[PDB]
Amino acid sequence: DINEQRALIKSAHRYISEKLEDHFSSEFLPKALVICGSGLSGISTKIADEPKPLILSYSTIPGFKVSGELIFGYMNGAPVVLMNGRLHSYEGHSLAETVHPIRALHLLGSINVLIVTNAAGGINASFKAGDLMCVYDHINFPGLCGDAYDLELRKLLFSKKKELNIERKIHEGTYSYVHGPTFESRAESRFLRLAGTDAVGMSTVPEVVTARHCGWRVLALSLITNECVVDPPASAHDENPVPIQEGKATHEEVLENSAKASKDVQELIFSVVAEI
Amino acid sequence: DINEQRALIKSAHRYISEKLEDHFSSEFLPKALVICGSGLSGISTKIADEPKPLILSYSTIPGFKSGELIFGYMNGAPVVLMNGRLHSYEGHSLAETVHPIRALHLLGSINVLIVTNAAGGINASFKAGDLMCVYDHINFPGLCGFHPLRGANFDEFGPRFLATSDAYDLELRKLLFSKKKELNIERKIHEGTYSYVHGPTFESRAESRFLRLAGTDAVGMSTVPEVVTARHCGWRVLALSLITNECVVDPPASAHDENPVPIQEGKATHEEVLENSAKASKDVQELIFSVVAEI
Amino acid sequence: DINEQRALIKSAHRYISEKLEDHFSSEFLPKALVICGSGLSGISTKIADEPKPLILSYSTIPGFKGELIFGYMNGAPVVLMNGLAETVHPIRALHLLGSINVLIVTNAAGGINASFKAGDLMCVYDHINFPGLCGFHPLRGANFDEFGPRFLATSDAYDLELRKLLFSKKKELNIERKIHEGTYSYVHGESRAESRFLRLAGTDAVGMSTVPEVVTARHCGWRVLALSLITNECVVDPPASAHDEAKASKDVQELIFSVVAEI
Ligand code: HPA
Ligand code: HPA
Repeated sequence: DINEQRALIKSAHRYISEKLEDHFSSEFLPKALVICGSGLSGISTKIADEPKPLILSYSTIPGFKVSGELIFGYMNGAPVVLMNGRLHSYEGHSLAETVHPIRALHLLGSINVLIVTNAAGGINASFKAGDLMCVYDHINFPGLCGDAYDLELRKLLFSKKKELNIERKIHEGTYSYVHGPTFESRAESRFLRLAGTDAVGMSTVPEVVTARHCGWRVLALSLITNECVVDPPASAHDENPVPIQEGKATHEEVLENSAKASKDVQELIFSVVAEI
Repeated sequence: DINEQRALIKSAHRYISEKLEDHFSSEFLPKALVICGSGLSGISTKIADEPKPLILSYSTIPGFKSGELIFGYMNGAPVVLMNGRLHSYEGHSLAETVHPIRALHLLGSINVLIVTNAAGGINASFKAGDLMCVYDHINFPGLCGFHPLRGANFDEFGPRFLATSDAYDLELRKLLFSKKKELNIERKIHEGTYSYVHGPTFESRAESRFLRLAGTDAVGMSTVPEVVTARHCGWRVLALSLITNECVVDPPASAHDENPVPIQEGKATHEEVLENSAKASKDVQELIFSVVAEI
Repeated sequence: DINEQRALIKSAHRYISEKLEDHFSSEFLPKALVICGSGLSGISTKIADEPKPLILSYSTIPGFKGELIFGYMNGAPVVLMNGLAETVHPIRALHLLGSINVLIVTNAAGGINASFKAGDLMCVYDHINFPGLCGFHPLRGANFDEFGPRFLATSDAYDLELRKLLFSKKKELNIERKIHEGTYSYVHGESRAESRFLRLAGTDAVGMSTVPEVVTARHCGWRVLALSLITNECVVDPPASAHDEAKASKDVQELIFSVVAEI
């Protein structure tokens, strides 16, 4: 509640460390935490089968909530943690419950980089569904009412795009974190554009802030899954109106476009973790 | 927490359903819920006298909370009147504010929400006494965590992720202007963006200026949480704002101005809001009375 | 809940009023409450030694969470509080004395206007209550009707005459430190894009204080004079692209010292 949180963090670390003590023949000290958001659902298959990876369900780790698992293993030669299943503020969870896995994993003392992906709506007018955005700055709107993105890791991400011959666009710009769970209205998207937003999403920024608070480097990659509707709605005086449902955002579209970009995103992250 | 507003919603649904069952000879399936905000306090007198309308006090409905539900026929159509609404600046949560919408949704007949409210004019072309038909909104508190859908999703009502670019039905807005011409109403009816702020303070000049550049046409203290909840239930929405005052947006008098305009000039007041809402009430009454017959 | 909040306000005033009676020979009716922000707490040295000032720790005042200083400075009786319903409970408690008419609040603020430098002063003549627009508001809940209105205007929050007074006192005191007139944006919890957004919204200085106290004082009918100390210029320019190769406290002290004598 006030200090039970710290005991909960210590308790979860005791569990994870003791499980890493039984599973791995040698000391497993992960250097990267990969929050497998959109586009990273299948990167767990890129974990090496040997040494056999350790899979911890959230139900057994103290403090970890559900409504999820931790994967400890080697990817591209480097030891990493993948957390499949993330908590969101719009689901009712508190900010502490959302970033509790990061604070527990930080007690291992070996992780020094957070790599996180998420879906995002395109606010920048030149953005198209299917593009990626490397985040170099953010606006925390919920934090407003109650850099941080490592330059070398961003340089590294673009070098791996060239090395892998990935044709997919990867922009640079600002990511606005909003609470959700509603998609933005037309006037809200226009406001976000005026505020300097390039893409908008409802996750990631709280984990980034906690990761920076723990001294970790951060690399954040947004998947532009849709282009936010910005045009004013059809006037009642228009005899030939554009239907107000045309181009509406949809979770099915977010899911489909996340999966379409997953092969490129997983290849980029797999190449990056070898040089963390 | 999801399991106990579900229990509260279903409990409130039966209490309304059972007393709709005893009161009306023919079963009462209302087409619309009319939130009687500013300009609609008197529309209860437009309810047809037969069949006998049913009035349910909030104090006797589980989960609810001045305040009553009026079940009757208006211009031939069965409706529910929300006479008295909960505001968030009074300390109530958003879940308590929109709980009547979810409970009334279980009647399975309502597919349109008609809601009015008072609003300060941010658009410079707006005058006190004008009306604004809402076709878009800015939910700035929702962007920052003050959202009526926060928490576990009511999967039986709507999707976890809800679009709002289609929030304000076009056919209902055209029907509203069609009734303005039919009734020969000369009052101005604009079409613009409504911004929901928490209150209970009136906006400072810098807050009104910020809302203006953000794209606001009129700023109010209610409605948007109910519109979002109704849209989550799949309802069509017709929102109508009453421009009760013109927001002070010019920067305040500077200390080095030797011909300063008094900073207290044109300040907003609750009495001006009340009196302008009353003056426009007859027009708003007539408009909603005609619209309900064609929803 | 308001019933218990009302009793705690009365208890705090009943304690404060009783202590003023025992301490001061002549009855003490303070005319201004001066809130001393961080780094600007040394203003307590500007209170006259005679009559003897009264210092009440917050821990001794019922309902409070720092110290309250009751004394005379420049001949005027004032209250100094050295250091959301909790934050403004002291304002409503002190209002029950029936004498305070002015709130003078000072704070440290980050510079959003590009023309500001660290060390500059800014006289607040407008604010943006971001938390209040979203739900974190000092007046949320049942209204204190005995204190003020359910709906309060904020377009007349920063008294013009009190601002004209401050500027007059700077010329008199030959203070050369620049004093700007601008908007203070209140944020509860910045990035370059966040600082850029504030500038686009009309922010001249940003911080996490002042505004809730200003609203509560305005709800009580007080006049408000707000002064900000620019401690740093918030960076606004975007970060590098992956493709490229303390003396002001005495100045504030002199200003408040000269202002309180002619409020
Ligand atoms: O349009 C959007 N809005 C908010 N969050 C999102 N996440 C993916 N797309 C979107
Ligand atoms: O100026 C206003 N601001 C906010 N809400 C309002 N409701 C009526 N007028 C106003």
